[PDB]
Amino acid sequence: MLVSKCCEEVRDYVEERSGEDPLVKGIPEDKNPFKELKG
Amino acid sequence: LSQITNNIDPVGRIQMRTRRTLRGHLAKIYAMHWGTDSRLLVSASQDGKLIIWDSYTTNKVHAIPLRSSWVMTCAYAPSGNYVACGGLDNICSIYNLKTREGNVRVSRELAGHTGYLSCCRFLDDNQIVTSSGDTTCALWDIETGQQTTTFTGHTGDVMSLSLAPDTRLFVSGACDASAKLWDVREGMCRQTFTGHESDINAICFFPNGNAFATGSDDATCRLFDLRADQELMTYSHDNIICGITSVSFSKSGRLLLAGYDDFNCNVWDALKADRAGVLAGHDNRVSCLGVTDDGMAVATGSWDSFLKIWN
Amino acid sequence: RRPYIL
Amino acid sequence: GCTLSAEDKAAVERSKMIDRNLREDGEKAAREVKLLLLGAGESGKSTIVKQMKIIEECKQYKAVVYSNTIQSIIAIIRAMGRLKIDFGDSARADDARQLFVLAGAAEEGFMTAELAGVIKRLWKDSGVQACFNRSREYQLNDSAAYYLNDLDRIAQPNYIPTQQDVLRTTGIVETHFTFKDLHFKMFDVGGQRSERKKWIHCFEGVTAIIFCVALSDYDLVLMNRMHESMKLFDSICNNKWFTDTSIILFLNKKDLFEEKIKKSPLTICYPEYAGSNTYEEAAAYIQCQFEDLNKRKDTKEIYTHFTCATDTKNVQFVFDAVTDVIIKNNLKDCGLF
Amino acid sequence: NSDLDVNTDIYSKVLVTAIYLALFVVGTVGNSVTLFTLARQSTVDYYLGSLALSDLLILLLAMPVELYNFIWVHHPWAFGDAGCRGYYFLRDACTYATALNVVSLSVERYLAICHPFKAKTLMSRSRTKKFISAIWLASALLAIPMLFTMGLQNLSGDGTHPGGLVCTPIVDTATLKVVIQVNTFMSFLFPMLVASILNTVIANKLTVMVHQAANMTIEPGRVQALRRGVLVLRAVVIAFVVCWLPYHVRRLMFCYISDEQWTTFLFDFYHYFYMLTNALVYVSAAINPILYNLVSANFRQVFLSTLA
Repeated sequence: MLVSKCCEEVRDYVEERSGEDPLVKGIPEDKNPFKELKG
Repeated sequence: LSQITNNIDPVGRIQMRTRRTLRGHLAKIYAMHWGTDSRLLVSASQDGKLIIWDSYTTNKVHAIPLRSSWVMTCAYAPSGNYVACGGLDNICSIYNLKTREGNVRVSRELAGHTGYLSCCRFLDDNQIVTSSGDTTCALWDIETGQQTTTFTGHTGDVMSLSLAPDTRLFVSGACDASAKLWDVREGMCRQTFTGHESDINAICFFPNGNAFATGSDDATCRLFDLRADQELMTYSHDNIICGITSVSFSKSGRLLLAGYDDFNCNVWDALKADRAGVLAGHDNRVSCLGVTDDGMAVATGSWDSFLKIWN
Repeated sequence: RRPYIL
Repeated sequence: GCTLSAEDKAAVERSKMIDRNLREDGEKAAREVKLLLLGAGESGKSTIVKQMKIIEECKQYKAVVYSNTIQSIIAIIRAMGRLKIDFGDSARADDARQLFVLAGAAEEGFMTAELAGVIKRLWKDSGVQACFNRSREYQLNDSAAYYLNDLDRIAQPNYIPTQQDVLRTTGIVETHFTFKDLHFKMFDVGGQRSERKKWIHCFEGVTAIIFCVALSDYDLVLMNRMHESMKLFDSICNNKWFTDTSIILFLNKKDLFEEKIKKSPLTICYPEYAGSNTYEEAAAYIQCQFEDLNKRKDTKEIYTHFTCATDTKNVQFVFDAVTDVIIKNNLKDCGLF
Repeated sequence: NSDLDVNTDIYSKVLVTAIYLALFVVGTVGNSVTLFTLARQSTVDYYLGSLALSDLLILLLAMPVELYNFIWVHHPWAFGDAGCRGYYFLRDACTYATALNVVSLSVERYLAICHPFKAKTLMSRSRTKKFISAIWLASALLAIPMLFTMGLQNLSGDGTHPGGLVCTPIVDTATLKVVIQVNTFMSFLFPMLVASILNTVIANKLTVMVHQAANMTIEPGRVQALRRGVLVLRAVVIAFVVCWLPYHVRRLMFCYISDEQWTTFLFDFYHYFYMLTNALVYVSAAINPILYNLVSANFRQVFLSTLA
């Protein structure tokens, strides 16, 4: 059922969401909850 | 898909460090599900325990002693009130986190099955879908104890299951190499997907809820579309031949995390079908991995009894 | 006569 | 060290007490000896389990007992509306309502004097009993009568569930028997039927597989059943996970087999054999036909026994085999051998 | 200005060079083939590889310099100041590596048999590689005192001859005595204790299991490996005592006698005994692969099949 349109939908969905994604953009390590803060 | 989606610039090399490490288990871990608050995660293993960790402080907020040690799956309800677990005992036992007593107890034992339970997912606090060992899937209602809608129609036994984000429907995979898109409300299958050589071991929805990837014993992840009713992409690479035990997407969908039996997890660019990164933490089969709904952390459990949390 | 050997 | 005002320290103390409970139960499991049972055609799987098992936890089930009891009586009451059965005494209608009010407001199974009274009166009512006796027409817990008849005991404030209460609350069957001061777990895995290629890897780390064959199934047909048992034994012994784990082979129903070999020959089962129609030679030929199938012999070793519904010298041979496999695993784990 | 040279019989010197070369070739071949075999449960493999590695390093480092610089040229240091410091640093780091490896292997076997859960939790390949790296770092830290104590000194007739220079502890006798006696104290009396008692209780467990093996209905030809395990256990303990006792008795002898008791006869006896003690430590470092070889006659087959 028009697989090109559907994979283009997957593409535009992810490229819409790629920027605010905290793993492909990455972390600034100060907004990271997984800074360790231990000794 | 790679001929279309190659104009987008690549993600670059992904380097992630083990931001936490959740020790305590004495066997192979088989499952892990985040919470919808993205802080608690449950993780079950063959030593009779499932343990509700706090991912930030590495604290064990709970540890539930199970009646039969053989446990293939677990799920964490989106309220945070319930957990579930089932294995070779054919019983998807259900535990109540938020009790007045504060002691987790088996609210009900869901039974009436002639096979091991491959997977459980929570719809609501009163609806739970499972994936059995008699080649069928089901949907239980916990308050009655009766299975509401039994899903019959596979020939080889079913191996995974993945609810959609809006939980109106779900996808289950089996040894037929046929992923089927069931429907919760009506009660019949809608679409059947072939395209794998052998058995499929891992299914995860794309975050929009309009697609899903599928990890198999054929060293091939294959992302399918539900509307277009056919295979869309074949995430596979040469020099690797081992099986896949778990898959999960990122929050945006840009990177999919595949769990191989070369003892380490690989990170696939979901658009160019490139191995974008290697997560080389574990020293045995990576049996389960999962990404937070907030998209910040990725925890991965394995048969060396170590949950690592990468970021 | 001490040996330095060690 | 931040402690976040006394609660992070108590969270870490909770985590450490959970670690303590983990290490105690993990020691109990790591000292525990796990044994696999296999065999498709019935091959003494019963006989061996009856010969094996012949030689605070309850409190955890309290609210399950309550839950099951509440579910049972609700099932009956609801069915009365569907089957159009009236209460014996119209006054029970108020009690039926109260049942739903009390179950409706609670978090999980529970029992109070008030609830016990409501359920007791409902259960003694003649309409409720008439519906109960039509239970085949709806879905009702098998243990409904068991709990409802014992309600008075179960409703006592200091109620502690008995073993039978717990048993009253169809796959693998675990028997956790002990012998010669050492505990044994026996996994009757042949109850559930599915693809063995997708769950046998749960069973790596089993100390010893106890494979069972009936001798007398040499001539029956579905294709010989004995050839099916040899292919099943082949598929398990040469498996990629059980490379180190040895096999305790049993040969069951030997006296039947003696009768069946004194009447019928053995060439019909295996063509290329021309030995004697004697007991010891035919038993040696079947044993050598099974133990030739291991493609590896430097790693593991099959331990064969002849048994039936006699010979009580069984569990000592089981523990001799378990000791030899555990000693060879320990030697291998040491830098010796 | 040539003195302190000890005039020994040349046939005894040739005869201990031949022993040293035999232990050299045997230890190098054995340790090379064991590391290649272990390289081609995992924790006892890395433990045996670390002990064999430490023995190969003690041979290839210590053997040819000690050979050339005590047997042939008996007085001058061939290797300079950092040569002395590095020689005693390596040598004593390898001594602590060997002693702590045999400690860890004996605790691992005692753990592996008498506490199987506690040995499951204490053993992981991540933890074992971290632990062996830790023990090599600790052997280097405990060998730092053989850096700062030791050095060059000129003990010629006037202290100015370029050939009167020796390689010696440059510190006084009390500090020397305390450093060397705490080395011999912890590095030997603690491994003799753990090896003796642990391996004794393992041998008790194995002899009870042998008496319970004489389960003859279950038994194939596999009571040989239990007697061989008793023999290899006892070979480990006896070889460690007999090979690392005379070396530290020699160093004790150097430790206590303040030269008022030394004569010419004890001088000569000390030099010949030094030769014999380095013979025994190389016998240890070469007879590890032997008594791990000969007991595991299938792993032995693996050795000789890879060699052929």
